Amino acid sequence: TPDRLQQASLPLLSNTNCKKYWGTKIKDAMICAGASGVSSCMGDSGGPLVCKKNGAWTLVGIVSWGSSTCSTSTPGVYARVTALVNWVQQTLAAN
Amino acid sequence: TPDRLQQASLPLLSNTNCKKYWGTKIKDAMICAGASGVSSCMGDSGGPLVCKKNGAWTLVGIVSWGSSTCSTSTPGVYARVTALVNWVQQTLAAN
Amino acid sequence: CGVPAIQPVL
Amino acid sequence: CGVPAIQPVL
Amino acid sequence: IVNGEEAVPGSWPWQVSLQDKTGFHFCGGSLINENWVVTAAHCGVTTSDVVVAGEFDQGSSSEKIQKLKIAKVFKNSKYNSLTINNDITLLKLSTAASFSQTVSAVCLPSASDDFAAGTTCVTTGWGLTRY
Amino acid sequence: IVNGEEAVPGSWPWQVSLQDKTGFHFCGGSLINENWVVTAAHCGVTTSDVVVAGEFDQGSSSEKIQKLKIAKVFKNSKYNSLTINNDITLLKLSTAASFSQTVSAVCLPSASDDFAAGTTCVTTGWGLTRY
Repeated sequence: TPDRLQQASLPLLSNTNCKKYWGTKIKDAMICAGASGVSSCMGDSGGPLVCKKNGAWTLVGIVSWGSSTCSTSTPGVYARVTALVNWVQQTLAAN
Repeated sequence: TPDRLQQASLPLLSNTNCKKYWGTKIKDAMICAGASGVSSCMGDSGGPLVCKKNGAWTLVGIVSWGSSTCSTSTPGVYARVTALVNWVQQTLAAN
Repeated sequence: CGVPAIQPVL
Repeated sequence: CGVPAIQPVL
Repeated sequence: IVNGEEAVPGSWPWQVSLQDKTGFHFCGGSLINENWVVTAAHCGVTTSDVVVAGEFDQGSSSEKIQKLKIAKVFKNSKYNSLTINNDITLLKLSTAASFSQTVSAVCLPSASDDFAAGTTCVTTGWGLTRY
Repeated sequence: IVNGEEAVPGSWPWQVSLQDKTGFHFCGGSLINENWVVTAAHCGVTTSDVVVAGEFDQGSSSEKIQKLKIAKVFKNSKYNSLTINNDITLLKLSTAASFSQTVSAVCLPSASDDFAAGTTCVTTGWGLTRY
């Protein structure tokens, strides 16, 4: 793994189109991005997928799984945060 | 997943031979078995790989990873317990 | 250890 | 949230 | 297990089921004694998870199962999540397992013990049977 | 990250590093506030793990990093380890993070918020750069 922090831009894809690579592995709570010449790889899991909206960065995806090779032509799979935020808001309010 | 417990016999393989499928993914603390018409699959992880020795069953492997399809012609990868037992014996004695 | 009361049937 | 003190350089 | 057979109920007394609070079976484990369970580090067991012993049919309500609480999770610190190497985690139970006819311990081998390639062993569990 | 670029140090203030007691970087995370970190459930975080904030160069000794203890692990109970669906885990820190110029929070979106396919976003981390 590199010792300095790395970054990359990558476009978001629709689940539909994503299923062309992955198929049924893609679930409603998953969001694909990438297949653009970059890719998240091992050790990136749990990290951020952010999108600037209204001037601030907002977490849209959490680094999940993908290509076993980190191929830059396959889309990465990230947890879709929009479908999990009601759980985070409930978890924070309880504890 | 099935609701009743399932079992299967499967032969052990050498790491060398195992590398023919997996290559470098195989580590010294891994042990392959299978490629015999059966395979461990998703949800089997963490479970037992036992071998009868001197009349009793002994844990030789822990269900780890393998084929993304659970192909019965690829060998499964299990944690090699023989290489991790000094850690278990140290963990039990401390706590 | 390793000697179950109900013998596995393989 | 989302507005870092050190602006990311993309 | 793809291509397995149904076990004799209670024949693999050390086999346990890791369930989350939803009651969903997500990993298997083995009892090494009445206070310790060995599983896979990658299973990601937490103390909100529960260990079920002496179970055979997971859709049965008349089985006398033991649901045990998890006190602590010891993931081997040599575990490599990048390669999944050293994929072992121990679980310290809060409540001792009650060893019965259907609840027992597996033996641990010797660091020196030799398992020859070609030897036939057995694996068990409640993993998918088809993909 | 394969094909990424080195970030500007401190430009992704919410980015954290999950290390085991060996000091090995095994997962990334994001700070949502000073007491909560969001990561992947599959990372299998335990309370023996540590969250490192404000770090850029992991081989540097002169950085003023914050090593934070983990009080508790909340894995979403809808998490499916068979499919890796709902792969989110929250971590409650024992010790509040000290928000600085290099330590801040990411915003959470609305369950309703829309991220159109084709939009360009950014991901970060200390994952492999080559395979």
